This record gives sequence, C-alpha cells and structure tokens, in this order.
Amino acid sequence: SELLVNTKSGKVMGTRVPVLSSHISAFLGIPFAEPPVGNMRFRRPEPKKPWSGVWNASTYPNNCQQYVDEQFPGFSGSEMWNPNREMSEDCLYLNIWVPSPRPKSTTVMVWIYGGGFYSGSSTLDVYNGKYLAYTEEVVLVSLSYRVGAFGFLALHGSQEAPGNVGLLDQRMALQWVHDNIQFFGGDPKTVTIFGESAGGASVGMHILSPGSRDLFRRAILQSGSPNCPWASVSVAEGRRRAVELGRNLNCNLNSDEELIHCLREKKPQELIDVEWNVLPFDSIFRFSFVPVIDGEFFPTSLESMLNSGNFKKTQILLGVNKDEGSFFLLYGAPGFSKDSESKISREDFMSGVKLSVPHANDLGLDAVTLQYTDWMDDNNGIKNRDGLDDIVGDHNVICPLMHFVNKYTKFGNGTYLYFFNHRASNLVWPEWMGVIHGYEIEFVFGLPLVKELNYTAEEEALSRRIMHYWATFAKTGNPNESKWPLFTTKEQKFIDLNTEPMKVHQRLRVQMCVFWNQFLPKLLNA
Amino acid sequence: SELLVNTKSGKVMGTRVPVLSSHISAFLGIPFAEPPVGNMRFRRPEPKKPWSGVWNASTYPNNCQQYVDEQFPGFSGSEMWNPNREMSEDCLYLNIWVPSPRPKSTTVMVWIYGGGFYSGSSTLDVYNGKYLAYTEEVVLVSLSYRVGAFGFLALHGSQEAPGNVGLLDQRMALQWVHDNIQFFGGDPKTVTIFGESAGGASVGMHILSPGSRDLFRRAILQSGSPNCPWASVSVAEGRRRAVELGRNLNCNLNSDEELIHCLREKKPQELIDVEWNVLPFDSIFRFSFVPVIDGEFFPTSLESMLNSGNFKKTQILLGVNKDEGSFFLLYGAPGFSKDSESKISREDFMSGVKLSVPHANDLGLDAVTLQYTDWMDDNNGIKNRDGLDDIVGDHNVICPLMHFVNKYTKFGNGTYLYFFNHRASNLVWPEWMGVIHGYEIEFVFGLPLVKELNYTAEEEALSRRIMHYWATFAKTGNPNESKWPLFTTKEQKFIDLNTEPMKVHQRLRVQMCVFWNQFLPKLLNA
Repeated sequence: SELLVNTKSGKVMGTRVPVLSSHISAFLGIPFAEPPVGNMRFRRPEPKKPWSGVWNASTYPNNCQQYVDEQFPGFSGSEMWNPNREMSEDCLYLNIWVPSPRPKSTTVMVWIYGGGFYSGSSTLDVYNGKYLAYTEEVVLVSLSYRVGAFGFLALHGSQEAPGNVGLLDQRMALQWVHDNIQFFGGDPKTVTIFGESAGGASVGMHILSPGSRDLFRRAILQSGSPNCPWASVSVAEGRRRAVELGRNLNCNLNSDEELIHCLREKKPQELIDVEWNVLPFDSIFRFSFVPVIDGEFFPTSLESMLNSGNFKKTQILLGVNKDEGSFFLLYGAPGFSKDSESKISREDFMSGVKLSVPHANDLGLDAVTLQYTDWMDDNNGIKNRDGLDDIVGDHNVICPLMHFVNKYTKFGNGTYLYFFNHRASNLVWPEWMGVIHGYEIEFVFGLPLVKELNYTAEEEALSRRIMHYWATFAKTGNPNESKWPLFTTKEQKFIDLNTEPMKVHQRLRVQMCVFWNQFLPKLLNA
Repeated sequence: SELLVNTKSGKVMGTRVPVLSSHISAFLGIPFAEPPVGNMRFRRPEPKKPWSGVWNASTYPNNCQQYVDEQFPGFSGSEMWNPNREMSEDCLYLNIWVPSPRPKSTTVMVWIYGGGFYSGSSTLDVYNGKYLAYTEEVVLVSLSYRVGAFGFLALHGSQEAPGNVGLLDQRMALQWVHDNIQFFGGDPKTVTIFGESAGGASVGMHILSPGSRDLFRRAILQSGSPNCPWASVSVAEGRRRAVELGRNLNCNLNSDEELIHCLREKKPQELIDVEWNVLPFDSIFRFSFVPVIDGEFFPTSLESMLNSGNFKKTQILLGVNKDEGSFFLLYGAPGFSKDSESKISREDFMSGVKLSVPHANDLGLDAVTLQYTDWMDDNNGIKNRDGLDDIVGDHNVICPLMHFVNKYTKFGNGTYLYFFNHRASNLVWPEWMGVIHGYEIEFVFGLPLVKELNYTAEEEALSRRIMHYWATFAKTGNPNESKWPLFTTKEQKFIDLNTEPMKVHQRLRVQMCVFWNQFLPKLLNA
C-alpha cells in the first residue's frame, strides 16, 4: 500500500516525505547485513536474517563509527560532512527514495559516499535523495559501509580480519538492491552505482572486482578512480599499519589471533583516537585503513587489470573538480588557513610539496618543483599557493582518473567525462579554495532547487541540468536526451560543467598528467 | 686624400664603392697579423710588421682554409655561406667601410662571423658592410680569424699549439682597430664588437676574457653566447680530439712535438678532410675544434665567471631566431630533407633527440621526450618535426643565451634582447625551416635595401629599423632614439622583431629553459 513493501527479507513500512511541489516515499535505514558488532568486528559481512513483522523505515539509520571533524566547530562548511545521527557499530543500512505513485520498473541509482575511507554517512543533508528521486523519477538508494579500522583492517591471512570488509559491505547492499528493488519500483536491470572520492574509487573497484561486476549496469565516478594513490594498500602495508595500530593500544602482537582479540575488545573510539598514528609518512591525502590488494577482491594488481581489460566493460560517466587539492592543503599543509588568502612562502611551498608526494625522493621533489613553479615569479605567494593546490589535485585525483579513463576507454562501451568548475554563489569556504573537492555533490543532488538554501537561479538551472545528465545516463547509458561528446582515446573530448553554455575541450591536464602518470614513476624507479 | 690613409702600420689606399644613392670608401684586406703559414701553424698570432709603400686595399682578402658545404651544389641558400675568395692559410685580414666624406670620430662596428668555428668568411655578400656604413654613418670593420684545426687545435701544455689561437686572432684585429681606426674616422672609444653564432659566442668570450675586455666598448651577440654547449671544450677534451686528428693522418703520437710536426706538414685540406672524424659522439650541433677553457684566455670556468660578475660590465644587445634548430636537423638528422615537409616518425624523432642531447643518458632522453612530446598526438609527424626543431634550438642556442643574459644582467649596465621571427619573403629554404638560424644577418646588414634582391617594402622597412637599433645602440648604449624595454631580472622584457608593430613580451621560453638550464643538468648528475 504505497508505503508497505514486502521484500524477500520481510515487510518494510516507509514514510511520506515532502519534496518541492509534491510528496514522495522514503524507506529509511533498511538492514541489509547483520550488525557487525561483537566478535564480528573486522569480519566480512553476513546477510541479514529475514524478519517477521513490518520493519519500520521512517527514520535514518545510525552512522558507522568514524572520525568527527572538530576543526571548525559550528562551521557548516565542515560540519556538513560529519555524522548527523548517532554513530554505532550497528550501522549497515540502506535508504530508498521512491517516486509517488510508485513506478513499475524505473532506473535505480545507488549512491556510494566518500570520506577517504575513514569517514562517511549515507544520512547527510546533501545526500538527501528526494530532489533526485522526484525531479528525475528514479529509484535512489544510498547504502552504508564500514569505514576506518572497522571496515578496512587488513591482517591478510586471517578470516577474522582480511581486507576490504567495507567493500564487501558495499557489495552486500548491492546484492539486496539487486534482489528487492523490483519490489519498490526499481528496474534491477538498470542500476547505476554512483559515488564520490572514496565513493567514486569504490565504484571503480566494483567495476574491477569479478565478484561485483554483475550487480550493477553502469557507473558514475566523481573525483575518484580505484587507481588513486590513497585508495589501496598492498597487503604487506596493510599488515604493517595493522600491528602498528596494535601497538598504539598496547596489544599483544604475537599472533593475528592475539592481535585481533585485543582490537576486538577496545571501545570503538579507542581505534578512532590512534587511527592516524600508523601512516608511514608525513603526508597530505593519505588515509590509514583503505582497500588492500589481496588477490580475492582484486585478482591481480589494478594496473595489470586495467592493462588487460580485465574489468566490467559498460559505459561510465566520470569527472573531476577544478580545485581538488584545497581541502587537503587547508587542513594539512603549513601556511593555509581558513580565514586568510593563504599566500605561501617557498619555505612553506617546499614543505607542502614534500607532504603531497610522500614517496618522492629528492630528485623526485626536484622534478615536482620544476613542473609547478613559475621560475619568473618563484616567490609569488599566490602562485605558490595555487600551484600546490595543483599538485595535491593532479597527483591525487586528476591524474589517476585520467589514467583510469584512458585505459578503460580502450575496452568500455562509452565514456563521458566532465570538469566541474562552478563556485557556489553561497560557498562558505574561502575563495582561495576555489572549486572544492566535494562541491559538485550538491548540484548532483539538486539542492540548488530548495529556495531556502540561497542559490542563484542559474545554479537552480545547472543543478537541474546536472541531475538530468546523471539520470539520463543512468537509465540510458548516454547523458544526452547540446551534445556531450563521448571520451575517445583519439580526440579525448570532455565538457566543462558550469552555468555557461557548455564548451567541449580536449586532453584534460595532458601536460601535467604526462608528468605524474608517465615521467615521475619512471624517474622514481632509478 | 679620402682614400689614402696612414695607419701606424703603414699607408693604405682604399677603393670607392657605390652604395644605394651615394658612394663610399672601402679599405679591403688590410693585414693585422703575420701570415700564420709555415712553422707558424697553430701558433698564436704575431702582429703584422709595419710596411713601407702604400698597401693596396681595393680587393678582398683570401678566406681562411675551411670546410666547403657541397650539400646543395648551386643552391644559393647554402652557397651564400661558403668561401667566395680563394682559401689560403695566409688569411688574417680586416675590411673597413667608411662613410664619405670621412667622419672625424664616429661609432665603429666590428663584425665577427659565425661558422660553428670550422667555417667563416669576412668576405661574404651578406656581410657587405656598405649599406650599414652608409645608412648609419658608422665605421664598419669585419675581421677574419682562423677557424678549424688551424685556429683551434688545443695541445694545452705546448707553445706550438695551445688553444684559442683563433680567438687571439680575433683580439689582434681588435687591438689594430683600437690603434688605427682614428685614422679612418673611427672613434676608438666607441667600438661595439657584433657577431653571430660563433661570432656571437666569440663576442661573449671577449666580454669574459680579461685580455680582451678593454679593446671594445659594448657588444651585440646574435644567436650565440659563450656558454653554448658547442662553443668550448675542456683542455682534456681538446687534447683528445687533437691526437685523434693525429691518428686519422697516421702521425707519430709519441710527443706533442712529434704530433705538431706532422700536422704542421700536412696540406691544409688534409686536416679539413678528417676534421669530423674526431668528435666523440653522433650528434647534431657539436663542432670539433672550438675554444678550450685553458686558464689563460679564460681564468676559470665560464660558469664560475658568469657567476661572480667576473666580466666586462658594459651594456649588451642580444637575441635569438625563432627556428634555430632547422639547419642542423636538415643536415644531420634522418627524416629531414630540403625538398619535402620533413614530417618525422617517432622512429626518426627518437634518433633525432639522441643526436641533439649527445651527453644525455636514457633517463635524460626520457626527460627530453616528456617535455617536447604532445602526448595526445605523439606520432603527428609535423609535431615531431617542429618539436625536434625546438630541442636543437632551445638546447643549443636559446637556453644558454637566456642563462647568459640572466647572469650577466645581474652586473651589466643594460641589456636589450630581441626575438627575430620574420621569414624573408624571398627565403630559398623550405618553409618548414621557419625563421632560420642566420637569417637575420641580412636584415642587420640592410640587404632588403637593394631593390634587385627582391625583398618587400615592409622588409626594407625592418632592415632600416634593425640597422638603426643596431647603430643607435652601438654609439649610444641604448637602441632607442616605440621603446624597446631593458632586460631586467625582475620583469624580463624582450621584443619580437618582425614587420609588425613591435610587441614587448616576457620571459622568453621560460618553461623550456627551466628544463635545460636547471632540471636536466641536475638529473644528469645523479
């Protein structure tokens, strides 16, 4: 009855939420896995036992345990991304927003959140699925996953804590979406998984993992690709950070068993507290517990994989933001501050660059500097500012995504690539951060639509246009109902995404990425 | 009497040559040193014994012995640079073109010719001093110097063949100009030495050598700087090529004495014939016998010198051509030919680049390639063509001159820098060579003025404007009688020199030269 749905798991009773003009249906916090609490910490997810009775789904699920950003207490620019519902280890839920009246077989969109893998919430205001569900008559689902130690501790030979437990969770949510969205109006043969930052890299990892390939039709990856430097660790490395976390908690490090026992008994927050003390370097845009390349979730090396077309060949829509580095500078590099134009001194610049390319030796920092320095204005603090933003950005987001697109289009069935370069008229962050990494998500979810959030009409415009590109691609495999060119290894077309009449451009940051993708690596191996 | 001049050497009787409208005086082939023939081969020059009688100076001197370019037999584009008077070891003469009526104290210009140090003639048609002498009322002198083995064999510890014998000759001509141009109408306190390619590097070497500093007021260096890679060899290296030449002639290599004896007895042409067989590599823009850094002509390392302001601080006017590489590609790299658009294959490109950076190891060729390749069009033959032209050019001419300007302006008394990018409407070379290295000289000498050579009115325009910039600077230290900015380490202004209303630009090839001048070198030393 509109709101009471029978799924193979059991009966679920939704809620009717208001949206712009109309009203819609929302099913909140539906279990999809069993609570990964108790002895189940670090363990791969188990599917949720079927329930009897009606599952009430009118209130959002708890957020998974995670790092809460206290840096700008009260600042929405920073709070907008923190858990907004009680954190709990019992957090694997999913949310569905259904058009009303309920469709019969309509495109499904599965949002997968970012947070560098140590944070994320499917309940944040900017991820509110209703303007999209309503505007585009699409079934929107937003899954949850275990982030941090909890979701990514990798003690490789063990069943108690192998890697990618949080990716497996992503997958279980996908399986359930697979198995019951038909009961909601969703066409299971046309679910597009979309995501940002670790959300986007995870999407890319499901396109790559044989286990996930079959559970989704196509993908959208925004500001992330699975080959990002900060998106996966070798199992060795994962082992290392695992025991090291072990140390910070004065655990018995004799056996994995011993180790896992300990961690298994620490209160959640105790893991959260020492989580940043195991990284091997002083670096910006490096996360501690992230997907491990184990040989199960990933058969081989992501490079060998991309290289051999050993991946789902579907059609993907992807892109980047103009100022991807900013956030990471702001919080990690000396010289940048929220309340000043953060003009950086070469002293600061040089420390900055060391932070960004943590693995680069001296000759390596030398090459980075050569490439990103003005030479006729080498102490111009704005320039030093901006070029560091370009480093963190190209290095961590633009170049790996351009490498992923380039390999992938050799065997995919269509590629659409954009470049988002629109600064919300209401951004609360310093203009110097520019088009901030994560600032497209609001367009994608059509916030510029709610008149009380203060956007401009031309942004309401764009949000509408963005949402339609995203839904039309989702259901059709092409963003086009003017023409958004297809990425082609030949010509390499892409479009800027902003409030002006669309321009098609070519070879996104080619000069720069030949440096990161080809020159640097070669240099770094003698 | 107009044409009979008494110089401290003796009486000289000139000739009256026609020029545009008027007529002028020309004193041709005045001895300034004793014939470096016989046992005097390779030996530093001796000043010319004073003569009695009137030295007849109405016919051009012989050209020094040198390599004659047979590549395009009959082609003027190539013949225009070959000896046009009989070659002879007795070749150290000087030519003077005096306004008429004879001035009383007027600016003197001393042209010093290029030819990569193995060739050159002061008698070539394009070096004909009369349009300049006449247009600008300037005393123009064109000296001669020993090129090749003859002028540059460096057996370091010996008096029979130390290096830079051909530079010492440059200097002797300078001394005489110093001592007698007053007798011609020349103001000895204002002689500007100008030169191109090795002509320009030699100029730069007189600014650097304590011995020469005092003999000239200011300088013009066009397409050359003494720090060019092909402009000087270590004495070790000079030694090496010296004996090696020794071998090709089946000489007794036991002692320098032994060695020098041999060479001293070979007919000139025998040296010319094996001259190219001693270079240590397969390379484009590398000459065999060139100035040696001996510790006499050059106290220390040119770098230590530039570095410490250990040089004449006067005001210099310098610049480059747009297509400096072409000539060297055409003749040295596989794929380029006079009669085809020489589109190059990566196969050819890669051999090309190995030729250009002969000292670069593999990682070095890798860095060069990274920098000069399109990456989105890496087999576009035009692009491969053009980028190789950019390599040979930046590497061998633009970057060293930009390093020289930059160090020098730290202690000079004015710098003027241009960028010549005008393709003579009548060039006989393939359009793909562009603005060829040596193609400004005709503007500088006002050929575009003679109506029978077929230039355009706008080139007559430019030649006039070029000649005036050159003479006004010569006599005044500033090219300006609109404003041609002064090169300043700060802003780095320069002007394009072509038939259009002058544009001031900044930082000539900065991106590229940070590569050659700073990045490459660092890489090449582990």
